[PDB]
Amino acid sequence: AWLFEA
Amino acid sequence: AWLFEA
Amino acid sequence: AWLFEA
Amino acid sequence: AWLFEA
Amino acid sequence: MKEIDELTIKEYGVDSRILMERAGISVVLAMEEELGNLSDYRFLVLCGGGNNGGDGFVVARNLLGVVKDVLVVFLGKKKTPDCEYNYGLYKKFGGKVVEQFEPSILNEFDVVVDAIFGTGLRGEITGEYAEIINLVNKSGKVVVSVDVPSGIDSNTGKVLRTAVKADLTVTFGVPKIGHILFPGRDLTGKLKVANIGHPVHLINSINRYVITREMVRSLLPERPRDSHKGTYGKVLIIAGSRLYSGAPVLSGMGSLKVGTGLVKLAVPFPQNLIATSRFPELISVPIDTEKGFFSLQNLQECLELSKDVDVVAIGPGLGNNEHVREFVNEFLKTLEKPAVIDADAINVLDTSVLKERKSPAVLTPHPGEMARLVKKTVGDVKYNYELAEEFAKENDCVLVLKSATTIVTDGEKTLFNITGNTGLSKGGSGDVLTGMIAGFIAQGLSPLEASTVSVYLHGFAAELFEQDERGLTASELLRLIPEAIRRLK
Amino acid sequence: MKEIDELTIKEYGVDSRILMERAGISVVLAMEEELGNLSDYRFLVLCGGGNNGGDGFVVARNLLGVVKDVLVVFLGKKKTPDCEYNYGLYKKFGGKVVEQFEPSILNEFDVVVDAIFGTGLRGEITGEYAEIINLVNKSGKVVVSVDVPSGIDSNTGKVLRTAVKADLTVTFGVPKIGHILFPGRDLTGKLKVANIGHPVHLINSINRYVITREMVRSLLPERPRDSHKGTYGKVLIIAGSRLYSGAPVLSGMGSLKVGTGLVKLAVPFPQNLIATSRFPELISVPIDTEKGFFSLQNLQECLELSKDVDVVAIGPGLGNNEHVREFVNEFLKTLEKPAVIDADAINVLDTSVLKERKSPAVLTPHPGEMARLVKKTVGDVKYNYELAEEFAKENDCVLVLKSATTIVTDGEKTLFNITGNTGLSKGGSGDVLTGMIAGFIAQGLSPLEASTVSVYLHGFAAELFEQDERGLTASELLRLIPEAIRRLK
Amino acid sequence: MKEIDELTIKEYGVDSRILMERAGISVVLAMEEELGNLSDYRFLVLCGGGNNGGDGFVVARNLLGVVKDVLVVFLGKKKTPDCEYNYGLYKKFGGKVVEQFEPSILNEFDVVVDAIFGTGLRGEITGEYAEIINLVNKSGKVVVSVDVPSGIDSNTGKVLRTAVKADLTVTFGVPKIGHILFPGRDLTGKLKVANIGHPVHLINSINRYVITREMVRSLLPERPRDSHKGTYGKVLIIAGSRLYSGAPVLSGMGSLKVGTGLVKLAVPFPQNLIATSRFPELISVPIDTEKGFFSLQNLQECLELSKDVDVVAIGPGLGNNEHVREFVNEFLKTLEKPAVIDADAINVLDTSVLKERKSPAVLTPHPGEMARLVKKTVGDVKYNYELAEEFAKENDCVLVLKSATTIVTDGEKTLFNITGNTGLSKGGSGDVLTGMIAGFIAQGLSPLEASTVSVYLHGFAAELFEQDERGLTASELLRLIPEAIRRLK
Ligand SMILES: NC(=O)C1=CN([C@@H]2O[C@H](COP(=O)(O)OP(=O)(O)OC[C@H]3O[C@@H](n4cnc5c(N)ncnc54)[C@H](OP(=O)(O)O)[C@@H]3O)[C@@H](O)[C@H]2O)[C@@H](O)CC1
Ligand SMILES: NC(=O)C1=CN([C@@H]2O[C@H](COP(=O)(O)OP(=O)(O)OC[C@H]3O[C@@H](n4cnc5c(N)ncnc54)[C@H](OP(=O)(O)O)[C@@H]3O)[C@@H](O)[C@H]2O)[C@@H](O)CC1
Ligand SMILES: NC(=O)C1=CN([C@@H]2O[C@H](COP(=O)(O)OP(=O)(O)OC[C@H]3O[C@@H](n4cnc5c(N)ncnc54)[C@H](OP(=O)(O)O)[C@@H]3O)[C@@H](O)[C@H]2O)[C@@H](O)CC1
Ligand SMILES: [K+]
Ligand SMILES: [K+]
Ligand SMILES: [K+]
Ligand SMILES: [Mg+2]
Ligand SMILES: [Mg+2]
Ligand SMILES: [Mg+2]
Repeated sequence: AWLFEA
Repeated sequence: AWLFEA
Repeated sequence: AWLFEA
Repeated sequence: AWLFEA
Repeated sequence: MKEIDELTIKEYGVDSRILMERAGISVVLAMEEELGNLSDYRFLVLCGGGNNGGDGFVVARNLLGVVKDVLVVFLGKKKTPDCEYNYGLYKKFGGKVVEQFEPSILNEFDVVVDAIFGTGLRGEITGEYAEIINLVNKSGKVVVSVDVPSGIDSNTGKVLRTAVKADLTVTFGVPKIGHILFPGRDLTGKLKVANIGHPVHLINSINRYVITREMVRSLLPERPRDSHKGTYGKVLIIAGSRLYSGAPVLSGMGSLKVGTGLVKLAVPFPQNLIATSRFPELISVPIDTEKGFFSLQNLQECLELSKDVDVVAIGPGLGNNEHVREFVNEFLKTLEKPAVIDADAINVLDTSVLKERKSPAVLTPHPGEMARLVKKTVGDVKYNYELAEEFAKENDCVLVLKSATTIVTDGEKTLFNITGNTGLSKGGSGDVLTGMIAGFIAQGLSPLEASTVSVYLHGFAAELFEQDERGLTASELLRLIPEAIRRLK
Repeated sequence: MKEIDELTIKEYGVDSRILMERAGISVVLAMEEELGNLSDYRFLVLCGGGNNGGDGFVVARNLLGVVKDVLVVFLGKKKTPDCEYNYGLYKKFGGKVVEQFEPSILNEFDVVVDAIFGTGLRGEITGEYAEIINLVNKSGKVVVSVDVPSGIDSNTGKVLRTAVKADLTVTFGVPKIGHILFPGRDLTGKLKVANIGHPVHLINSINRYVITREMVRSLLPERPRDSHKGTYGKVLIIAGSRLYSGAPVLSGMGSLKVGTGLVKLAVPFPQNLIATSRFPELISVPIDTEKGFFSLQNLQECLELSKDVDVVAIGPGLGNNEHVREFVNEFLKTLEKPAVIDADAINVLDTSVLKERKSPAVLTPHPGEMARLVKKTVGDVKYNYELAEEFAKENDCVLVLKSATTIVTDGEKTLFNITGNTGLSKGGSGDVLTGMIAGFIAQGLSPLEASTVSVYLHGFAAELFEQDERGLTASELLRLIPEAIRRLK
Repeated sequence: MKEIDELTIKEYGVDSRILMERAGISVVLAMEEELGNLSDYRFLVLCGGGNNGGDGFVVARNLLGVVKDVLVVFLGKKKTPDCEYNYGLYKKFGGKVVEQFEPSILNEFDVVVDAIFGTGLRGEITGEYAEIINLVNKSGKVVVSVDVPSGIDSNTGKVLRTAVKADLTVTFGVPKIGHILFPGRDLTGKLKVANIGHPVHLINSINRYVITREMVRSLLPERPRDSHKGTYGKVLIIAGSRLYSGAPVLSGMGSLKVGTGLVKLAVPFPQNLIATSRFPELISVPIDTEKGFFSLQNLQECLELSKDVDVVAIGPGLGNNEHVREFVNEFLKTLEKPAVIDADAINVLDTSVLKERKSPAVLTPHPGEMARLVKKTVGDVKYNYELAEEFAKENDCVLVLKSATTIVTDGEKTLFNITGNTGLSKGGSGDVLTGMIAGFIAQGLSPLEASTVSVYLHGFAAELFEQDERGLTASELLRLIPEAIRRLK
């Protein structure tokens, strides 16, 4: 969750 | 696939 | 078995 | 492998 | 195909003995694939004197030494050169041959390899060959046919008095019509199409073909994400009568279940009410009739409804009387949209109408309707692909003649459908197909294309029924359709 | 977002090079996540001369030493300062750069990293950049786009002559409109939104957003155990006509399947009978009409039926003629309940009516109806969120413009829905949505809220269909709804 | 085998083109079996001008149309008739042929089919053929060799300057010596022996063969339930020295682990004590020596011990000095029991002794001992089956020359063993084999038979080690033996 979001 | 086909 | 043997 | 190595 | 062996020999230069050799070993490998390790078995090879028997000799020779036993019963008077070559080799390698057929020799063998007659059967099997074919059929042994089960006419699928009932048929290059039309298809058992060295160019130069999974996969229309119902087209179905309130629902739903954007039924009041009570997603327009049937007084209302659709399907449950006759012929004559014509639309059709129509048409008769349509007997039209061809070509249409094998033709290209089972042998199944076809035209496929895709998917949905096929009904078939499609991809 | 990079640099003090660095490594990590271990691959990085290319240089530099190969094709004339910094580093670390694009250099690489143009595309891609984008698109290699696939206008999702078709797009901070509207959304492939160091305050200060799962989860109304049907509200649906007997059932059921306590349909006799024959849980009131359509003679009966409900849905299958026109405009004008207006209610609506209504309204047009509604072309209104915004704001309503991406706006807050598939591209699917929306208003959500939840769940139900989407129909969609909800929670 | 193609053509009457065709398609089917569906691959077929290349042309022709691509690089000056026929067909079916070999053409292909030279290689590959073989070897592509990898001498397994390193070799009729002896065996990769239509009689008329699983299964002695240790025989092992106390244990245990009833070791005191401290099931007789070595003063004691056994094994760890020399030669000369002679027994043996012995003998030398034994260099005797043959025949014995492939011969019948791995490349492994062989003689198999069974099982035990083979030691090998046997059956 910290770096990416899809 | 080379020899036969069904 | 007919064609090949290993 | 790119970021980390353990 | 006879032209094909010829061409590959005469023009491409492949020795005919090499083609024969490849034929025989391919039968050996197909048997092994089906039966497992062949060394446990005793083999009785039945050989005629043409090249079909020659193929047999190859098989027999190539089993010598590897199986528990091999006997050849030779049943021809003379031998063709290649058959002669191969008999000569069988014997030199130590093989045993007899010429008399003792009823009881079946006892000492496990597999019958049937190499009596292939594509070179002419006319009827009587006499010794009759007795023998019957004997093998009564024997309960495992029967493997070379090319075509002896006694099937390879151009029609007809049984010539009698014929071998095979567990496995191994054919060379391409399937022959007699593997695809009945009863031949029934007596072929599991069919393998062996590649024996024909150039691919020739193999593909074949004017007719079986509808395959790969062919329907590539014909399916694209579903672009940015779309709406309009992208996927509009269908009108003109159908139903006070006698047949259910047919229209089945057609309408066939259109929807294949991906069409909008399906408008036009059905006599109050019968139109039936459709939306079961499937309210359909739109079902009430048409005011005098007697419960479409007549000329509904022509204009229907032409108005047709102005804003892409394809019109007409016929399921219309009824077969003179009001419907005047109506269907004046309508078709004036309709400048693609038409799918089925059922009672076909029963009252005047065919000049098809000739004087600028727009395209698919007709979807079963052989009862085909017979009536061309003023011939049911037996004359059944599985008559040349008749179907001549009719499509002549009337500038696509013919889909429904049968366990369905013929789909436009007069140039002819396809055979072999998906399906006897659960489709039940009222309503045809009414579902008319909707499927109209639905695929609506999504932009051509009539030939829509018809091809539709008979394949329709048959394939029937096969996916999870309980006995005889219990299948048209409502269930509707539900299975979107599964046939998923499973196609 | 351009304001956001600016603010984070100019006000928050993050060096623009640090933002760039974080952008490039995030692309590297997204690729690794998608492709597995990157060391097997040869990478062709395509770099323009703006910061999008700068991002590219970072990627390229950070692959040097770890992958089988890296080449940069540089295609800009000048370099922005950050791009210049990063080209300078790529070279110092040993990286190879060429300026000419040989058609064949695709052969020696496995992945194309597309860093030609991002948010700074202006107008059309022609010439060298055209050829190149086409070449990559014809190549069948794995394409990864930095921020936005070059050639998508990041504010509209428009393709500027041509555009890169990406397998993966890695964007920074927040998704841009061009990832969310089509065709851009289609050419984005799998989208990852990377966090590159913007303050959270800024990221969340964004006037528009995609409807997420977390957002709908928190908007769902509570179901308190001590309740009864009244707790969950009452809906009236004024719908149907002698042409469209099915629409009302689909709306009614959409209301029920989302948790509403009581759904009363008001439909012309005998068409009202249809609804309860399929779903007897609905109540379906017979309205006496002259011709099969609502007219002014039914105004009072309908206002009486409205006195004891919470929300009224009007429009599905009403028909589009002058009787329905007088009726729908006098009704809406006098109705002091929240209204959901759809379909043919929209087709005959006078919009002053919306302005002079004290109670709230949601309109749910598709772009055909939107065009008609504002007297503009379909192409002008499609994906036009500013137009939708200006319309909601002006008429004090919520607009839900249905499309593969649906826009939901109240004039201040704008949400984009991206759940769904092409099985919703089929008559009836909209009629189900009107009921869902009315149903959630009835359970106490606001119009914006109900509309948000409804388009999400509606799309998500379509996705949960277990067979091919093209076979989906509105009846099945009804059944999938309570599953979308369960799966939401 | 060259005699075999000849005979099948000249005497049995199989057209040589038919044999060629069967060869080529068998290569196609072997590739498919190994690689899966072949249509994804681009194939580069390398063809010389003899029949090996002809075989290549068949392969190439039969891939035309079915695979992504086919190119033939033809590298012969002239073409044999069959090769010429088949080049002619390749071209007529549309195939592409080039005569120059560009280093880089490897890039555009996935599989190299190597059909340059087969059984008709004479002498060294230099020049163009050298470069090319090296190029393919450096390429990392999937290499399939027709019959024999070009550059292996098919009669010795020798590399003629250079040679193709194959992933798969498909050979015709029977394996050739060059597949079985090294380095050829190493460069063959996975070997398939294809049946291409030779009569079985001829195939089986082959004077030499690989020891197969079926052959050892049928040679295993019966274990009748009503039995006792006497049924399964008695072995004496005369072995050990103050230098080598462990060898005897390994031999003794090899005898026991293969099913022998009783194993009596005869070893110098106190070294004999070692054996029973590890394996007390052995009986280990103390022999009183002057210096820790057997001498003539122990001859009679040993002949007494031999009177009541079935076979005597002598040699492991005896030491190589003149006391052992006098002893071993006087003993063997007088012993009228079957002897297994190994190790240092061989080092001091006078071979007239073997000639003047009425009873039978197996010798089990490694090539160091063989060299010494026949006063030749190690390089001269390694893999020299003719030398082994001439020696067995001459001295009326069985020779077992141990090597990664072990030769087992009696002068008439020659067998090659190919089970094993490099964990047997470690002191002690031979000492285990001597016991195994003696053990099977004791159970009633002939010397040839015992030797055949023993080298197979011995190698197979090594393969069943569950950790890396380099860690295997003779003690573990002992334990794996009863598993090799179980797994045999
Ligand atoms: N639920 C509904 O609303 C349904 C309504 N439907 C509607 O019924 C209408 C009339 O259709 P129809 O096909 O039954 O008779 P029609 O076109 O007059 O042919 C008559 C003669 O042909 C023969 N024959 C029949 N089938 C054959 C075959 N497969 N292959 C070969 N021969 C065949 C047959 O011989 P018989 O069975 O009498 O021995 C029969 O006597 C049409 O409007 C249709 O849409 C149906 O779809 C069912 C469900
Ligand atoms: N079972 C039933 O009872 C059903 C009844 N229904 C009822 O039908 C009534 C009329 O509804 P409607 O939406 O079909 O036509 P309308 O509002 O006049 O727009 C007309 C024009 O707009 C265009 N266009 C159409 N869709 C578009 C899109 N998604 N995006 C962009 N453009 C689009 C379209 O172009 P075309 O397809 O003609 O090329 C068309 O010509 C309404 O009362 C509804 O509730 C339906 O729900 C179906 C099931
Ligand atoms: N635990 C114990 O008690 C053990 C005792 N053992 C006992 O040791 C005794 C002497 O046996 P041995 O085989 O080591 O030497 P021997 O017979 O003199 O040959 C000498 C020369 O031949 C060469 N050469 C060696 N191997 C080769 C090969 N495989 N293939 C080809 N060449 C080969 C080799 O070359 P090098 O390694 O020196 O380069 C060497 O110099 C014997 O009584 C035996 O039973 C052994 O079993 C080990 C465990
Ligand atoms: K036959
Ligand atoms: K980009
Ligand atoms: K070769
Ligand atoms: Mg019918
Ligand atoms: Mg609508
Ligand atoms: Mg040794």
